[PDB]
Amino acid sequence: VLPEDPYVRRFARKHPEAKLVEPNKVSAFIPDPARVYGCRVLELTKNGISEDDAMSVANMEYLAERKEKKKAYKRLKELA
Amino acid sequence: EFWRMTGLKREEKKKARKKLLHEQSSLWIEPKELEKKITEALVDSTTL
Amino acid sequence: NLETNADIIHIKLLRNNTFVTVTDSKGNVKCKATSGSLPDLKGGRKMTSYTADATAENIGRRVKAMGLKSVVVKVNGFTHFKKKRNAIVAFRSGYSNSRNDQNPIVYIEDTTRKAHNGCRLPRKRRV
Amino acid sequence: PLYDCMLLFKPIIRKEGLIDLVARIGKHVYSKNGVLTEVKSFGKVELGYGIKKLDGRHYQGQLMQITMMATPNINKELHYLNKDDKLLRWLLVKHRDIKIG
Amino acid sequence: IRVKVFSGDLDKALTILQRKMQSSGMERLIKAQQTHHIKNSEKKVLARKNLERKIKSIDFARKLQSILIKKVRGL
Amino acid sequence: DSVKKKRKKKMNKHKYRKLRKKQGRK
Amino acid sequence: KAEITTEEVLKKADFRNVRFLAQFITEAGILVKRKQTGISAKAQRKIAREIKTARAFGLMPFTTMGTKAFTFGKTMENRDQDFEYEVIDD
Amino acid sequence: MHYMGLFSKAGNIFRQPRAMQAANAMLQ
Amino acid sequence: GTPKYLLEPPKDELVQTYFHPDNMSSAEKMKIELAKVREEFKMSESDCGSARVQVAQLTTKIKHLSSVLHKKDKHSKKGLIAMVHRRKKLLKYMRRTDWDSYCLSLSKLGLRDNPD
Amino acid sequence: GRKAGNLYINPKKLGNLAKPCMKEMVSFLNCMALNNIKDDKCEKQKQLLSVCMQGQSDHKNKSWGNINYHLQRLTRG
RNA sequence: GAGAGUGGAAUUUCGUGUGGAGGGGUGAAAUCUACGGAUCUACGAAGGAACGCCAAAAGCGAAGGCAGCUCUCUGGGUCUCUACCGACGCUGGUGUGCGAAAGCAUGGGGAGCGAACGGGAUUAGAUACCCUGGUAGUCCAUGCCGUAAACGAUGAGUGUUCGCCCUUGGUCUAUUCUGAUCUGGGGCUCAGCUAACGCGUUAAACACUCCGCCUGGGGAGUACGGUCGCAAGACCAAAA
Ligand SMILES: [K+]
Ligand SMILES: [K+]
Ligand SMILES: [K+]
Ligand SMILES: [K+]
Ligand SMILES: [K+]
Ligand SMILES: [K+]
Ligand SMILES: [Mg+2]
Ligand SMILES: [Mg+2]
Ligand SMILES: [Mg+2]
Ligand SMILES: [Mg+2]
Ligand SMILES: [Mg+2]
Ligand SMILES: [Mg+2]
Ligand SMILES: [Mg+2]
Ligand SMILES: [Mg+2]
Ligand SMILES: [Mg+2]
Ligand SMILES: [Mg+2]
Ligand SMILES: [Mg+2]
Ligand SMILES: [Mg+2]
Ligand SMILES: [Mg+2]
Ligand SMILES: [Mg+2]
Ligand SMILES: [Mg+2]
Repeated sequence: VLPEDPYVRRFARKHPEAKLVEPNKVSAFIPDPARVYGCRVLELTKNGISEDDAMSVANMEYLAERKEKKKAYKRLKELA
Repeated sequence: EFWRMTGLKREEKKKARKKLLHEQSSLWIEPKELEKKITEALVDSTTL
Repeated sequence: NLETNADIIHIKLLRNNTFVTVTDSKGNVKCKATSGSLPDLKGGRKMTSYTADATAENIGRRVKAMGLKSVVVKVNGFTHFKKKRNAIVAFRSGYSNSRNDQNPIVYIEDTTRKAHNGCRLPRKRRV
Repeated sequence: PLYDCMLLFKPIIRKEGLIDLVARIGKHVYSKNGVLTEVKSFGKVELGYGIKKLDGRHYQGQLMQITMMATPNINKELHYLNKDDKLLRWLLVKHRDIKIG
Repeated sequence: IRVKVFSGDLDKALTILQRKMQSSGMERLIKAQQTHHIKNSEKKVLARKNLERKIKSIDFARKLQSILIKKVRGL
Repeated sequence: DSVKKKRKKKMNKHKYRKLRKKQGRK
Repeated sequence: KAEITTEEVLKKADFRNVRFLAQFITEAGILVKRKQTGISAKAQRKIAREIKTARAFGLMPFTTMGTKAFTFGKTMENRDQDFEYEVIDD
Repeated sequence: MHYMGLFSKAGNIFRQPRAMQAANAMLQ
Repeated sequence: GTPKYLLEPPKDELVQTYFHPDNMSSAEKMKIELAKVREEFKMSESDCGSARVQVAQLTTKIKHLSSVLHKKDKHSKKGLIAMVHRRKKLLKYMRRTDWDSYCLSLSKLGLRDNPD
Repeated sequence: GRKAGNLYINPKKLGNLAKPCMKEMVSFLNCMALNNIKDDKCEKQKQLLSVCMQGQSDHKNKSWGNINYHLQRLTRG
């Protein structure tokens, strides 16, 4: 059991379609989105921030990153 | 102290049931208004 | 222009006999036939499928002969459904000779009821 | 205890006969130190089979329900409803926490 | 169970009546109807044998299903 | 105790029941 | 297929609720097995007990072999237009 | 168990292989 | 969202009638009576499981069951006999351990002394 | 019975032991029963029985009994 | 578990319409039953017994056993608790109680079934198996009896021992679908055990406590004696 596991399973209580990292089959040492979300929430809790605020800011940062890679892929398609 | 708290919660639940039953008793039937309430219950005609 | 009181063909399958009875809509018998009342079969066996088919065929011929154009078939018996299907098909095959004239049967119905654990059945035979 | 008295009347019984029987049971409950909390009518219902009485066979009925807080002896004391000609069926059940609609 | 005949089609109505006989469980109860008395001591033995043949049929169906599902998947 | 051994006791009991109903009836 | 849950049965099954209970009888009028609905054994026991009560109370049929199919709200009296037939099609 | 404990504080080394996920999809 | 009964005045005489012991089943009356007996015999204030409390409760149950049980009801009579033998075991424990509570129970419940 | 083991279905545990022209034969015999044992005026049943006989002549004795080998080879796989 | 009520299907009998030749039964027959009108068909009446489906490797009970539904009264069990109490426990000779079915006593009841028995057949014979009638009995009330392949052919209890799949009834956690922990009931199995078959956390495993019982077969669960029983018989139970 990992300390971040409840937060990883709380990320499973959301949008399930996130990444093709599991059948990518390139390496077993890069974390996926849910594990890094849970680690972010865990280290925020270890800082002393509130719990719900930790999930809110971690989800907002993830959504910002996903929109930024969406617009980056849009730039790739505009160059393509 | 834990036993006293348990007894207080049990007594509070019993008092809550008693208060609920005391509020609902405004629609119960006196003998002097029995046939009137039977008439109104027959007129109202709750569905099947 | 839509009629209600069709005649009823009662078919009763027993182990040892078959009873085909023609009534009106209210249960008044007009004609009937059993296994032993058929003019051809004489002794030996009555539990065959052929006897039940022949009884229904006989009644179908008689029902055409009295000009009945609409019937309701009610079947009853503790047998497989294939036996009752073959009995109904025989009736129509007697009313019409080879599937040519229109169907008189406007309704079919199975009426078989079990005891809800009623009386004790007889003792098993030791043969 | 709290009970539901189900009353299935014959469909030909008029309003006055229904009221008379319901009020007779109600005055019986009051005389045994009891409270009537609820009386309701389910209207006319269609039966699953034809209930056969000395009058004949009935395929309809009027359904009533009285909810009472009464003595434990009251189902035994209500056995006169077995000889009542306005009734098709009657049944006393312990009150349940189910919504009947 | 009553079935209407539509457009004089006897075979379709008979198929519908057979299907409603089978799917209502009434055919299974008619086939199970007995002609003689069976004691409870013999009902116990019959129930034991019926459970044994049900176990064998379930095992056989499981083996066929595992073979067919493993073969159809293309492995 | 097999059925074959039960049969010896069965016959002893039948003969004894027969003798007891013949003698003790009188 | 109608997915009925255990909690729905434990909330709804009563011999007064004939509209709900009519789902658990077949067209021959006999009680459906538990494995056809997937409810709990306790829920199936409650359904069987309430339908037996409603049968003895007259609201549900013991059997529909030889009669018309049971529907809630429809009469079970055998009437002339039960076996209504058409001759003008012939 | 020191090394497994260190490497469990990482990404996902507990990822099922393709054959196990295939059989789990087969069984359901 | 206001229910219908929260508009009319409540009826206090009907609530008093509702909670009358004539409207209670025999099991509820036994529960109330056994709680009273347990209050009468307790050693501490939260005491509900000492030997003399169990003896007094068993005596009350035994006296109720010996009067209400039908002669043909053998299955309940076996449980009544079990209650009798449990009370003997508890009295035997109290006779060697707490002689004062033993004499208390025998005097107040009217039981014989049978050390044999 | 058969020896217990593996999977085995019988080649004759299907519809195979029903030789044809049976209902045609009993219908033709029924027409002799009705029409006082004459071949006249119901030659349609005679023609159907004959055509069933040439249909049996066209048909041949075939049965797919190689299912057991396929089951045995799927067990080994 | 006991008491009090109540429901429908089916069988049998009876009645009333319609109808007319058989029905019933067998390997094949016959007795039987039917023109005084049967079987069959509709409606009705009476009565007794058993409760279809649910429904079963489910549930409950010490065992024997317990099945429609409602209500009354009532025995036991399970779960949870930062509640009580404080070794009050296990087993159990002699004893006491409960105890299928058949049987007995008294009074009711009697549809179906059916020892005995009558008849029809089979057979070399047939005191049988098959058919047709059918008494006691089977049911209720109150007593007696005290036995069964009363079987898991496995006494009761306690502690310990790798797991997997189901399932009854709870609780907790859940992260939307499942895990955990009790509780009984099943299937499979690592060990270990077993003459072998097999058993296997509900042991026939690793140990223990207490009781009952065995000591080659036959004679024999017989004789004698005592106690119990209205009887039928039961329990303890030899020797040559
Ligand atoms: K023996
Ligand atoms: K149990
Ligand atoms: K118990
Ligand atoms: K349980
Ligand atoms: K094994
Ligand atoms: K153990
Ligand atoms: Mg033989
Ligand atoms: Mg031995
Ligand atoms: Mg007896
Ligand atoms: Mg008598
Ligand atoms: Mg003779
Ligand atoms: Mg005989
Ligand atoms: Mg007889
Ligand atoms: Mg013995
Ligand atoms: Mg037994
Ligand atoms: Mg559970
Ligand atoms: Mg277990
Ligand atoms: Mg051994
Ligand atoms: Mg012992
Ligand atoms: Mg003896
Ligand atoms: Mg002696």
